[PDB]
Amino acid sequence: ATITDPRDIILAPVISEKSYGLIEDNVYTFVVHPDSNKTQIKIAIEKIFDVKVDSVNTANRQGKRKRTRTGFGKRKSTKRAIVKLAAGSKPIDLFGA
Amino acid sequence: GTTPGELRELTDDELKDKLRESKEELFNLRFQMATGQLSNNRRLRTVRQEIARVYTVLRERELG
Amino acid sequence: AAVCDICGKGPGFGKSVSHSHRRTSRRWNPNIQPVRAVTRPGGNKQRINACTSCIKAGKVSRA
RNA sequence: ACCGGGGUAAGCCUGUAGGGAGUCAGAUAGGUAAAUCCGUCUGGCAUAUAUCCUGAGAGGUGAUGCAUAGCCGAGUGAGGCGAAUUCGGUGAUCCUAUGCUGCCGAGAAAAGCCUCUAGCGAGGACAUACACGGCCCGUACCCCAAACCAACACAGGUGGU
RNA sequence: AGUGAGAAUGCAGGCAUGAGUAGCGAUUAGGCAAGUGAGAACCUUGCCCGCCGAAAGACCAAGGGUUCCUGGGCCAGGCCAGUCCGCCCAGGGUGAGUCGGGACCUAAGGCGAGGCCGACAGGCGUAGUCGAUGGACAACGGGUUGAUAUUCCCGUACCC
RNA sequence: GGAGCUGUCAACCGAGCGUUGAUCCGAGGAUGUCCGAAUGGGGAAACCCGGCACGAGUGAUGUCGUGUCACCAGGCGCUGAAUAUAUAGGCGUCUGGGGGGAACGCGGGGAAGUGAAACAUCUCAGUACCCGUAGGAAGAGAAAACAAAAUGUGAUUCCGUGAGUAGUGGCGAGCGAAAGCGGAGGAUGGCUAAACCGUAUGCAUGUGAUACCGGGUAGGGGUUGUGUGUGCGGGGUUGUGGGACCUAUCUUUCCGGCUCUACCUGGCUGGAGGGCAGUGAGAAAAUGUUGUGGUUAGCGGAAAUGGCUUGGGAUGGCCUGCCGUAGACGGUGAGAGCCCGGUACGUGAAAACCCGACGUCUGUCUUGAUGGUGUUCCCGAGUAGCAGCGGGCCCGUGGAAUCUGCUGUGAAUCUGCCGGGACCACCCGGUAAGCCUGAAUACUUCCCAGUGACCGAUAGCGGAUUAGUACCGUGAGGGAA
Ligand SMILES: [Zn+2]
Repeated sequence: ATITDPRDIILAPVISEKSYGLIEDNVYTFVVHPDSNKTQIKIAIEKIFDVKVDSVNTANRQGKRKRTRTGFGKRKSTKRAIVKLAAGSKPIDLFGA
Repeated sequence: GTTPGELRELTDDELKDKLRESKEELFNLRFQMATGQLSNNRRLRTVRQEIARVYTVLRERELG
Repeated sequence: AAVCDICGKGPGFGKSVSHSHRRTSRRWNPNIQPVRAVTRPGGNKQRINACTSCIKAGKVSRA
């Protein structure tokens, strides 16, 4: 049988200056499974971090297309979720900062 | 890693709980590596093979 | 109108030979006739295509 | 004398210019069944600036907010204060307008919405307050051009506001 | 015997002659001071001058696909040079209940259960089901980033 | 299997595993996103939207998993419109199909350039191509055959001759057999229909009794009396014609119920020894043991550290030994039997599959064979034959036989019918209109092992390098260095 776990939908966080600036404002950015949806991300985040989430926003980003000696490559395309926590505001200490 | 021989010595309940722990640890390791604080890279591979082994023994136990 | 719904008779192919002995292709079609035939003496008729040979042999029954 | 300001939306109130419309009662299956609905036929009362609908715009609120001409100091650069805002003229190819008046060449469909019964029904209706759910794809950048069609960083071509 | 090339306006590769010759792609036009730098007519800043201004200004659709921003580079490309670039490398960047589409509706047309027709292959087509360039349906002003904003934030609304 | 390993371009960094057996090789399983016949519905393939059932999760809607839901065909069950019998149609459930594949097969449709020094008959050519369909091969196959007076062959297929012959041909260009003879393989193999019995059943009906089993004695009055059709089981598979009837002779087990019922005489059916066959064409589905039988990984495997010399290096030269069932081929710093992988020659299977063998098991014969004598019935029907128009045969319509398509016409059951190149007579051969069948033969997408008086980078595959890639084209497609 298959054991469904909310953690199989959240892959990794996004480490960047824009993400950190949002982090300061209690908005966390994750890289999620490409065929997820906002409600599913909401439920998974609440279960995983035992916190109350206000809203989620998603965006799809196509992979860059690089030159090589062999020919043309193409990196993996990703979907991101920008997740905002409620006024309760318990930080995600496991984000690693 | 934990041997399949000692993996077959548990019931479906503890097998599922161990699978849940494996999935959680994989989550934490992925976040650790993304933040760049994971020195031992092979933890990811070992936990992945562990999840696979637990699934395999579960399927075999169901079948025969 | 060239295949029989009973015996599967089909058209035959050949050549039409002229006086200068020019040969062009043609078809020998079956004499296929529309019949409103019955399956049982009850009296409900269905329309099918049967060649004249099948009607001669009594393979289809009008009733 | 000269130079610079002489601002601010959706929505929610109100319902003006303009445009359109009679109302009630009875009978009747024509509308695949049924209809109180729609047609049809009879009558009664109506010509009212009466009523109802639609409706540009002016006015209030939104706005104790935002924004702004200016004035200050700082220096990787961060930040603060902030005046008056009335009256006219001109004036759209935009709005009323899916309007009105002419004309012959006589100018989509379905969904939606309203109404009518057929049919379900012991629960159902409305108001207020609180707490929640709002899915998938695009979103960078060029777009009369060295980023599109033209073999070119090409005097050509490219629909709309 | 795949055995002998000098020619088939023969085929492929390399290189001459023309020749350091023609051109260097409009009808606007550049100048000076300073800076960076090994190197500057072309890159940056300042002050001038000139040109478009129903455009050579601003915002989209089709199309393109990372060309966008930050840091770096200077042997290829740029009809010259280049410290610059739409070029090369790494990293980052696209946030929607209300915008444009689907989950709503159909036109022309396409496919088409059964079906009819046709030696076979197949042709049409009903019920259906798709198909916008059209119908219906709820958001406006201000601010912020190096790159997004009717999407984020503030104020104030609307619809299931 | 045994000491390193974490595929490679292709390293560098960072981390670990392994004698408690890793990486690696073989076999069997598990998982297997989305597209694609694509099949829940839609669609611009790889992306949008669902229904139902069971679970998960929220305060509930939202949300998530796991199954299932296309169409058609065929069985089975239910229902049966206009409409009465009914039928079409509807509903439910089980079983199949759909698409792909390099060549080879079979069956159909079917060109033109070209040649004829023009061109139409003819050729190219039944080729190119296209359509439907298989199988590991396919097709054909068991005489309605050849032959020619021989007291001759004896299913089919394929190979060599016959033979570039007889012939055929605007008698032009060209086309072109068969009999016989020599081989390969052998299975001169097997079942069915009909005449007659029995039984079951559908449809019609009864001098409803002297008709329904063989005789006689008898009982009742239906093995319904009778027709008819259909299914099944016997019985019959043939050419010196054969068979069903009727009819004498000898006869290789026991028991029971049955020839409308009992008694003596003729028939049918089960059970016990015994025989013969079986995964096959002659019927099919299983289950055990066994074979140092095979396939899919491997392992072992003799003999030089030899001397001098040249050299960066010996595997070169000179000189010594040794192995050889091994002096095949490669590598190693230059020509190596003795350094390495190997080679000759032997060994190895847990498991899966493939072959055989012996058995359970199945079927069939045993209520059975024989040699004889004389008559009725049967021996494959819209078929053969004939005519019209065509195709194909050496044969181009010719005197045109044999085979075959469409349209008409349309026979007999053995002193019958068909073939012996028009036709007729006689003799000869065979027995059509039912069906199965191995081997000899054809081919290689793919896998393993080898070989070359084949190429050696403008060659050889288009492709030794990013290859059906880059690039070109809207597309089919073209296509490098
Ligand atoms: Zn017929």
